[PDB]
Amino acid sequence: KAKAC
Amino acid sequence: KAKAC
Amino acid sequence: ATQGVFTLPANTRFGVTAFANSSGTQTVNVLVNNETAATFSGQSTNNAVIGTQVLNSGSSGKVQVQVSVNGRPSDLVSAQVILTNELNFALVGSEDGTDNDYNDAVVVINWPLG
Amino acid sequence: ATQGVFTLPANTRFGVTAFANSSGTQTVNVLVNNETAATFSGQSTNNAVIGTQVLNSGSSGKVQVQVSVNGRPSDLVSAQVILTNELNFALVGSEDGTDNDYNDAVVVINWPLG
Amino acid sequence: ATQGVFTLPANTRFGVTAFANSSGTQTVNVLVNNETAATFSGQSTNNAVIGTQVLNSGSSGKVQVQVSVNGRPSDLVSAQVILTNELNFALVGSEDGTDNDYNDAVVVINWPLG
Amino acid sequence: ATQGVFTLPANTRFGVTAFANSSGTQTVNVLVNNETAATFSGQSTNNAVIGTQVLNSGSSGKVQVQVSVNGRPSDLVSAQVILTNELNFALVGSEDGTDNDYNDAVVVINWPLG
Ligand SMILES: *C(=O)C[C@@H]1O[C@@H](C)[C@@H](O)[C@@H](O)[C@@H]1O
Ligand SMILES: *C(=O)C[C@@H]1O[C@@H](C)[C@@H](O)[C@@H](O)[C@@H]1O
Ligand SMILES: *C(=O)C[C@@H]1O[C@@H](C)[C@@H](O)[C@@H](O)[C@@H]1O
Ligand SMILES: *C(=O)C[C@@H]1O[C@@H](C)[C@@H](O)[C@@H](O)[C@@H]1O
Ligand SMILES: [Ca+2]
Ligand SMILES: [Ca+2]
Ligand SMILES: [Ca+2]
Ligand SMILES: [Ca+2]
Ligand SMILES: [Ca+2]
Ligand SMILES: [Ca+2]
Ligand SMILES: [Ca+2]
Ligand SMILES: [Ca+2]
Repeated sequence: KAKAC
Repeated sequence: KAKAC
Repeated sequence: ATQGVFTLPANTRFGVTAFANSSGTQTVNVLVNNETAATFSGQSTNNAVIGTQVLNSGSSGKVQVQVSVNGRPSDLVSAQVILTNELNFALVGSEDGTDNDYNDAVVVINWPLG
Repeated sequence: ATQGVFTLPANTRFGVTAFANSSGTQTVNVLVNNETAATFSGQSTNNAVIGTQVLNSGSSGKVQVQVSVNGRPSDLVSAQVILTNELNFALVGSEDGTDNDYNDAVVVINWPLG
Repeated sequence: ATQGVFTLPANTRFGVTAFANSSGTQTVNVLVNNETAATFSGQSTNNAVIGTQVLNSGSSGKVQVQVSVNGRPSDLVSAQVILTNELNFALVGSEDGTDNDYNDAVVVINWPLG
Repeated sequence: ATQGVFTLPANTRFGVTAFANSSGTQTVNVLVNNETAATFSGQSTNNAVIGTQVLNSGSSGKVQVQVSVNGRPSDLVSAQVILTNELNFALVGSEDGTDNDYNDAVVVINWPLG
């Protein structure tokens, strides 16, 4: 989910 | 040929 | 061990298709004879096809799949499978984070075609 | 032996994608718990994606792939492959004629998704 | 589809090993270039190795596994798997009866050796 | 990615068999539910069976294969393959040196038995 940023 | 010898 | 590298029969057409299952944008590069032959880019958490293309294995037959997310190489797992000694699948999974589902970019190479 | 039948974990999202490599129009039926859940139809000799979809394996987890050409069932070859004990591929090839390249319809099922 | 037939690289040394899981005596024939290169015979319900041998794939590279019980050919399933584009497994399962566990004779071909 | 770890059905008997292709003495450890169930030690450069055994997958069905040579863990490659939705092969290769043939210890797990 942190890949989104 | 080095793994043992 | 090296992953994502496959020796195909030389000068053979093959399909390459990439699926995305991650919050991160997947950059899938396909090299033939160490030379970029196709590049896919896409994001999806529902297995969207981010690219599908017909390529030729070229005189060497060497095909390599590379996956990166935000400029960072993903960890790859791969294998080749042959059914009835004729139908070939070269399979790649990739992990861009830490949950280790290895589906973030899924690449399927299949041959022969036609 | 039976081919094209796979047991998935119950209630699991899985992708299913079909490719065509034949002069004959390919009809791919995907059954979940013995009921038709998806149908793909298309013709191609260049590995075109005639269909791709996300389904759910339901309470039984039974997934079956059927291929027919002009109403004639095709002969199927299949196998399931698991990478790093996590990434699953259920693979299907089919032959509608006499050359036995078994690529006439190629179906790839993959899970987990997301 | 044909099963138990594999095209190896030519002039390549490979291992073949058979396991038995049946009350019937299993007869496994290993053909290289359509000529019998090895024959295993044994009975076991506990996965005992009934035969193992090193063979050469010859000029054609064609290897075929046949299984029969009391002259009755078993139903074969097979596939080839390649890991890190180097390590090859050619796998055969066989069913000699009615319960469809397809383990009655299990044959593993692996290469390279040495 | 983790290699050599497989989830089997619980309380299921499986076979494990190791072949050697290396000048180095191979030590194969088979762990069931994180505890050693079998250990093989042998040396061969021609695919000799250094061990074979029937084990029970136990309560959780976790099976892990470890390979070491002179105390050094080898690099593992692995995959699992299922034929006709019933016959299971869990495959392991290992490299103890620099030639990357990944056959130095080859381990094949198969189930069901009987
Ligand atoms: C978070 O960005 C990590 C990432 O995206 C998730 C939605 C999930 O697909 C996870 O497997 C992936 O590594
Ligand atoms: C030498 O010790 C390395 C070793 O043994 C060789 C005979 C060959 O099998 C090689 O692959 C292995 O790593
Ligand atoms: C023709 O009807 C047979 C058919 O189509 C060919 C172009 C080729 O793909 C063949 O494999 C297929 O069975
Ligand atoms: C009996 O001959 C059938 C036979 O042997 C059983 C012990 C069991 O292994 C079964 O799978 C096999 O077909
Ligand atoms: Ca992930
Ligand atoms: Ca994911
Ligand atoms: Ca055909
Ligand atoms: Ca075709
Ligand atoms: Ca049987
Ligand atoms: Ca049996
Ligand atoms: Ca080695
Ligand atoms: Ca070796």
